[PDB]
Amino acid sequence: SKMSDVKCTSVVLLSVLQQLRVESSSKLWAQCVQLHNDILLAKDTTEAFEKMVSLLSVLLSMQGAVDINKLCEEM
Amino acid sequence: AVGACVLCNSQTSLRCGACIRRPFLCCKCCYDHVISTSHKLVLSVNPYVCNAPGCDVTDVTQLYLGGMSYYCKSHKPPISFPLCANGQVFGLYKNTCVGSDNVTDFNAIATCDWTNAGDYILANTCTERLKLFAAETLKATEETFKLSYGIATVREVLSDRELHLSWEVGKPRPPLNRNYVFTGYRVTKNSKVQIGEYTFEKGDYGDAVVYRGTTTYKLNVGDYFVLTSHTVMPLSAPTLVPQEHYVRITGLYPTLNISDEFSSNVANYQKVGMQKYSTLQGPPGTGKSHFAIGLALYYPSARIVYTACSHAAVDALCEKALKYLPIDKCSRIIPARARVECFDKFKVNSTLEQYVFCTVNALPETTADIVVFDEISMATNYDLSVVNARLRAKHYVYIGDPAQLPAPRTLLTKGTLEPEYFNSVCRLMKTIGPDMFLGTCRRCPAEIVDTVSALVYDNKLKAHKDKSAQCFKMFYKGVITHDVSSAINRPQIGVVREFLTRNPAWRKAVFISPYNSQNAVASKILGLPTQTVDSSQGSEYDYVIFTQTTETAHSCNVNRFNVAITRAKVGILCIMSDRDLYDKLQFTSL
Amino acid sequence: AVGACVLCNSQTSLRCGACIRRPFLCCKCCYDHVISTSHKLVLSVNPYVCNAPGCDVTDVTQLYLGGMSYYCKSHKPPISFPLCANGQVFGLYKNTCVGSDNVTDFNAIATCDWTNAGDYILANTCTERLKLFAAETLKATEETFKLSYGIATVREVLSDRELHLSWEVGKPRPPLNRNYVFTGYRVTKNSKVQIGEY
Amino acid sequence: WDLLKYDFTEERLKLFDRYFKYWDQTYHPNCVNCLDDRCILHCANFNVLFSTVFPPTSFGPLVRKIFVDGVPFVVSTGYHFRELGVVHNQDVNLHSSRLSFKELLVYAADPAMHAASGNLLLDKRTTCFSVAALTNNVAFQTVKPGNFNKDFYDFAVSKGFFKEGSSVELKHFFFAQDGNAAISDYDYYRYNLPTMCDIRQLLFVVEVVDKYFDCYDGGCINANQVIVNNLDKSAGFPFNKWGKARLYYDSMSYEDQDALFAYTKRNVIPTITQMNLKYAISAKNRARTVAGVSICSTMTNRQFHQKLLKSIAATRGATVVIGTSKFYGGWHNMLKTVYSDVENPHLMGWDYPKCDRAMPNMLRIMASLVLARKHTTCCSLSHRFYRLANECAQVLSEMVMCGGSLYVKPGGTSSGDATTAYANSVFNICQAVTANVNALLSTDGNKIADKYVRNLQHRLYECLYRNRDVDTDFVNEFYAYLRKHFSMMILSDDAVVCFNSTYASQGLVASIKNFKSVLYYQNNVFMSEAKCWTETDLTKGPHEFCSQHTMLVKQGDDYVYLPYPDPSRILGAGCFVDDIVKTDGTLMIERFVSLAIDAYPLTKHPNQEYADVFHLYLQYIRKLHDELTGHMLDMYSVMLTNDNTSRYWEPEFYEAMYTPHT
Amino acid sequence: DRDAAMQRKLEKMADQAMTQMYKQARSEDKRAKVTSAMQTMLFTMLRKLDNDALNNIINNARDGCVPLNIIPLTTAAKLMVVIPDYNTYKNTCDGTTFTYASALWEIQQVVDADSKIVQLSEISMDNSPNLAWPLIVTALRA
Amino acid sequence: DRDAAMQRKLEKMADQAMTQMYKQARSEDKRAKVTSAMQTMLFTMLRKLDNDALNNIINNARDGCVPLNIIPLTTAAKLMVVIPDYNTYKNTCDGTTFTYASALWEIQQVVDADSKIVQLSEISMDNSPNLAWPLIVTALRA
Ligand SMILES: Nc1ncnc2c1ncn2[C@@H]1O[C@H](COP(=O)(O)OP(=O)(O)O)[C@@H](O)[C@H]1O
Ligand SMILES: [Mg+2]
Ligand SMILES: [Zn+2]
Ligand SMILES: [Zn+2]
Ligand SMILES: [Zn+2]
Ligand SMILES: [Zn+2]
Ligand SMILES: [Zn+2]
Ligand SMILES: [Zn+2]
Repeated sequence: SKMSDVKCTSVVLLSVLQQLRVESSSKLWAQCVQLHNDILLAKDTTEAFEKMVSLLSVLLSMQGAVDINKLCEEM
Repeated sequence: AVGACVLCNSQTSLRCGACIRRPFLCCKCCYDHVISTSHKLVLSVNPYVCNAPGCDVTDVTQLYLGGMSYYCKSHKPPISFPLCANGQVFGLYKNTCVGSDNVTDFNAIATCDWTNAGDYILANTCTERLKLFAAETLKATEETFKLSYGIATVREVLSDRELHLSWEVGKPRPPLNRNYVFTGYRVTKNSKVQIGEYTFEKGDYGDAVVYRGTTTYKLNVGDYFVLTSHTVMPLSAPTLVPQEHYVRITGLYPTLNISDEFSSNVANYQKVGMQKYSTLQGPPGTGKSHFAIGLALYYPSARIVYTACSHAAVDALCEKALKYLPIDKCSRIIPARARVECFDKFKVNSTLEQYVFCTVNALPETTADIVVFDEISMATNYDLSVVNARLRAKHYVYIGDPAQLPAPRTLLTKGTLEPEYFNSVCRLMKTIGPDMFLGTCRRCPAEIVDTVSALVYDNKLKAHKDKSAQCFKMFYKGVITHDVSSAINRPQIGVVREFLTRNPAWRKAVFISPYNSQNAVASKILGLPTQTVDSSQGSEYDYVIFTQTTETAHSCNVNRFNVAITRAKVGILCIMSDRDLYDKLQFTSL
Repeated sequence: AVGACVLCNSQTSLRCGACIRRPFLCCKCCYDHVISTSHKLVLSVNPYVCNAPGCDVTDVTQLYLGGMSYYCKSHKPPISFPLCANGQVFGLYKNTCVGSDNVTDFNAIATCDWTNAGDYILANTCTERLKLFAAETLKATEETFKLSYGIATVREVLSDRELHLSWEVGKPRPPLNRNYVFTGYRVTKNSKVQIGEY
Repeated sequence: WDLLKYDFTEERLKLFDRYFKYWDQTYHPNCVNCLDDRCILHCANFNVLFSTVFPPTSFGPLVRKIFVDGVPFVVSTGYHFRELGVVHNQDVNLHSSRLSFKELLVYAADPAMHAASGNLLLDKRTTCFSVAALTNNVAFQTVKPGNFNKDFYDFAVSKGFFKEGSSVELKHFFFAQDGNAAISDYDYYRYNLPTMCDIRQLLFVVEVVDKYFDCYDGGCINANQVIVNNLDKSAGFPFNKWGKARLYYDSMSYEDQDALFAYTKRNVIPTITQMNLKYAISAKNRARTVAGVSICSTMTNRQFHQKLLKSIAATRGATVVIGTSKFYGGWHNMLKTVYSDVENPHLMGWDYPKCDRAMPNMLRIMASLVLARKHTTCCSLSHRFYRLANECAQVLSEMVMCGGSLYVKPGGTSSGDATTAYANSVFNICQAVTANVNALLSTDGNKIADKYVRNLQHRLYECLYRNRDVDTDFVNEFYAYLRKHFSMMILSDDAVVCFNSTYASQGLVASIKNFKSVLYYQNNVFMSEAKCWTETDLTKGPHEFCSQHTMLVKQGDDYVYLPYPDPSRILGAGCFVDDIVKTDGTLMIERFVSLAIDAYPLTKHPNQEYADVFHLYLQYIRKLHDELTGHMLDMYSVMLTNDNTSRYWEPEFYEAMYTPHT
Repeated sequence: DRDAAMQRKLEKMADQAMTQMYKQARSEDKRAKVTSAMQTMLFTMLRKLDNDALNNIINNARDGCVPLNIIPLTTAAKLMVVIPDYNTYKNTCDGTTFTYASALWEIQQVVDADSKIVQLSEISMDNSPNLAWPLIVTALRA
Repeated sequence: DRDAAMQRKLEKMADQAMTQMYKQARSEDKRAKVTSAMQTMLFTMLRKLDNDALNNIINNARDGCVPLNIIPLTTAAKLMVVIPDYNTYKNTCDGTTFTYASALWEIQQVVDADSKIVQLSEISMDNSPNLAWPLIVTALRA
């Protein structure tokens, strides 16, 4: 059940991005929404994972939003 | 609503009633706090008053829960049980609570009045959560007692949309803030009880205020609004983030051949890099305030947030950064109040720059790479908690010297506080010693630093300068005009005026005096820039004009003389009243 | 609507319809005023009149609240109750009404027609809140009595410096001074508009 | 043309006399002069062509400067419909002093004031005419993604769902949209071309469609008989700034509601309608938009239509199945009234691509006129024409506010007016009857062996193109023919037909190709045959009606049709909620109870992975109740005294929801 | 029990009437507030009208009626062009002045989808990707 | 039974109050902490996936090697990633190749915090301290 798991991780990731006020930068929210809708409408798991990587790169790029160290240590 | 117990952090719903800050409490902890102290009122999701049509019995040891209401002993129903039973006060999460033995200190923290000098020492050696609660309640008590208000009462109720106002003549009035609450005090004799918390914002026409209330009772003729509580923002972050030692510099990228002046502190910059939070202790004018700038120049790629409690320290840091750091890629933050003049040379109110400067109370909810907290001697636990809550930074640097004047603590009027109880960082420095140390005067002449190297420091402070012989010690009695409860010395300022014409090199000096009224009136008499001892900490001044006004306990304390005199880069003129202080200083006899 | 009682500033939604300005009254004050003097008409958010298909009763003390309407004794449903009872008149905020024994001077200020000098001298002794209503009802009575005057009209084109007047006979002629203006009316084949004031 | 020119009566008459010179019927360019509702259709069908040679800036409300207590208002005192020509208000007050609530409401609803006050706009994102921009900066509206319900997904994957290669896989998600969602979706009105429907055939399809609506009764009702379903729903623009619909249904008494309604029966009230983005679970990423109509329009349209509209929703066994539930043996009753004795049944279902954005103006007017044939007594004829003009001015082609900007709606039904399901039902029956007429006429005629149907075709052509007055005998005969060989079941755009197969193969009744042709030349959309289904075996019901597949199960001693949904839909409704407080679970057990009620029929499905969804929901409800009792026994020391949730995780409670008794 | 149990229904009826009366009083207080809001909105729009040009165009009309769709087109003093891509910009509002609706508009401002000002020199063929389209250009009649 | 009816009415009111209080408390709790809960849930799921590319980029972002722009998917697209250390440079950069996101990128341009273009030759253990970290690597997919 890995294809039906990237499709949920993408939803959670886009919710996280929308809670960091990426919605306020249209040029970036457009790409994020495109990647989200493309992951959801995917068949081959490789494409879904590649778009997942590209979408998570949005969250990792902004440093002052999340605290990756604290969130990753706990898990 | 539910919360977490202050002293055990378990889920609960029982606030206490007579504590100033309206805390949350556990079940067993609430039983122990109300059974041992004078605080009896308890607030669950609904208050624990009696439910008779007329009755006021709030002692939770008495009331009984019947049906779905609370009744006193007299109005008790047949089938019910008392609240205060089996060592607990009835509330939510009854049997998933773990108590703690820290109620011995919590009782004292919530009971005291913050006027003695034992209360403050208790509020600096308890657990972290108790430290935070004590600081919060201390701030609330200060805002209630000091400069509190004039008793206001509504003459008539025009409407619930806008109230009427009448301030009592003789006392001042505090302005609107939803954080302010004016308790209802209809004190005639009929139910002298809080009838709600209210805040008042006046309109632009006539005498009317569009109030915002918290209760559902119309204002009575005799009802008054008395400022007996202020709601400080509840703080969460600990006073000091836990220490963690590293083995290499992480998140900070050192330079090579930084400069010539800061070459001596290379090892100290490494020490800052290798620890989470570091503390630098240095006697006055020994080089802390440029050590921050040298830290900046040793980690050029690291975003830095300089912060301080007052506005003078941040301004001195701004001076030195503009003198050393690239002026373009800096900034300076000013609050929405914009009450006080600031340092307008960087791009103001630009948070995203690599070098921010700010006051602790106006910091934005952001991150950083290192936050330099300057002059912690003026920092209460509240300020440390605020800076820890607002600024998430890889490295902290607390620079300051406890020997200089502490925070106001207006309520404190009995006893005396040792340096090591001003706040948590001062306790860390004076208990286990500072992580960095640099004692060698670099600002004021060798004469004055030699003077001060005995009063406060046991001649452990060295000087690398020349005695300019411009340190004049004068003995003028200076008749005192105790006008506004702040000593004003007309003869003293007149004598300064008559000897200010004799010294051509002292026309652009700075006036310092331990009394605000004297400082303010000195501006008109001779036109010099006046600055009180409290707000002059951090800045550097070439020629200083000091005037010790009265033989007292305020102006006569050694630390205030230290901070007042050590601000003279090249020379100072001091007028005096106390003979004992005249006995040990090494100045020119004039 | 809701407002403040004229003589105690208590929240209320009653209004004595019998008065000229229809002042607000609270349940206690309204009961006192409708039980003491001849005023027997009250207005809540809805008028206190018998809401029967055919009937005409307006006395509050002779009315009963039946179902979701008001009916008098003749045809009220078997369910209680009389609107006026317990020293009160049914209305809003019945649990916040504060009584006031100023119903006597209030009645004197309200029911009087301001003919004799007594009304004016007792109209200034009252409190400010009631004195304002006294002034308002004085002005309303003055305007109504002004409407009860003999109107005038220009006879024809007489002269630019002076005119001549014809009046509706049978009614008094108002005194003519700088403190007494009149508005022309244009009730011709077209409209009734005001062309000028003289 | 002169910019200020709005009256093109002479030009329309010149065009008619130049091209359709010998067309012998009368032609009133201004449809307000029409003799009846069969002369409004004719003249409007001519106008919808003659209005494509006139400037597009000339249509829309006709403003005029009036004075209220001496201050000058600019208010709309008429309209210039592309179809209905010039319409003038009969009650214009050039000099008013006081504005009551009615007049204030009217002058705040209409777009004249807002458009005149605001800036000029030039929107290159859309080809549709753009009127104005109210604010100084355009507003971009996005759509947030759904909130994942991790507890339920973990439970499902622990119950062996969502495995690779399963037949029940998530397909319904909450899709997000960028800031170009609202205006890139309003732009789909470009598919609404000006279509000139054939008139001698539309004026007969109208008669048959009206025969379909003969069982019902309707009329006008007083303001105190109108019942609003939910009063907290929005009130359109600009009324949404000051409150919901409750504020305006309370502030206005019944007297001043009847005043407004009777004002609309002799006046035109142009109105603005917002375009709101829909935040709901769907299987395709295109944004879904709904037209939020004002309250000044909905109040009066309710008072006008609601009697007929609630008589349609209270009749069982008719062609329009609205108000018929699928529970308590309702789906079986619908599917067995569809099979109303048709000789060689074959089930069929079509799909309208861009149904609400491609519907021609002529057919929306036709639907609005068929719904208004019930006012033969309550309303006069001018009252009915002005009500039709109000419907066209507020719904058909009116100003649309799409993110702080007024554009012009070219046409097509707005899907949020007071009559959207029923008007679209009338449309759907119209298209079905037109397909039947085309199929019957286009048949050769010498190959038709049944001598009755050959004469019926002969008389059908004669009654279309050789008669000017209705022939009610033949209309009844053709309607009986259709109900004997073309039984329909219509829900607002979704139709199931039980057509006779022999006739359809011969060509004597509509088939899929006939519907495709009819849609091509009366909707300007190509109905691909890959979305319309045909079922040759009635023992498994329609392939898909109302997004519910059908299956023949055994209940008690007999057999019944049960509707089961798409399992992916129910799973995606459980997993992806549209709020953060619906993710908690224990608060929302009624959510899962309703979802299990919907998903119960899957238990009787032959596919085990389909039948497992119901048991998944029951087990999750059991777990939710268990942990709810745990949490409420920790938050207190006493559990609920009477916890009657023990029946929601037993299949009997749901099993009783698909049994005919109640 | 003849008189009692009529009191319970008597008080029940009295409470029901009072609660309804409370509701009706609140209803007549919201009606006044919304009426005042509507009046203020209408009058504030009035103060925004460009009376000179509106009078000039309406006096030309025969009946005094003019189509609404032109009231802005011939009287609005400020024009906003929303542009989806660079080609449309170059084709519609190239330079600092352009011509629409048979008038001459001068571009006073240019903002992007984020409401961030965009200088007219930043809109180039090669700089197009770096801009957050669509671009809203605000111009004033000249 | 008269007394038991009142007992049951009080008990039912108590149950209603308990349920309503639970709903309110839990709803306010769930709304209060939504950002932290959502981020922790995100990373729980993101670890549960256990993909090579996601793990690589997350483990790099923990050390400070974060990308300055969205990782591109199309072949031969430009990626700008900050490299904070010589160990991070050594592990990912080999020769003129770059291992990132479980893919091989080709380095085009390495710049410093001084914004001065440096070459791959200067990046050596002995010479590493001289360079002004953190470097910025601009590379293309291969
Ligand atoms: N390495 C140095 N060599 C010479 N002068 C120095 C050096 N470091 C600092 N100073 C001087 O000493 C002063 C110290 O200022 P400051 O840091 O405010 O003192 P402190 O922090 O001890 O109160 C500065 O104004 C600076 O000009
Ligand atoms: Mg210093
Ligand atoms: Zn207490
Ligand atoms: Zn009591
Ligand atoms: Zn009266
Ligand atoms: Zn009163
Ligand atoms: Zn006609
Ligand atoms: Zn009608």
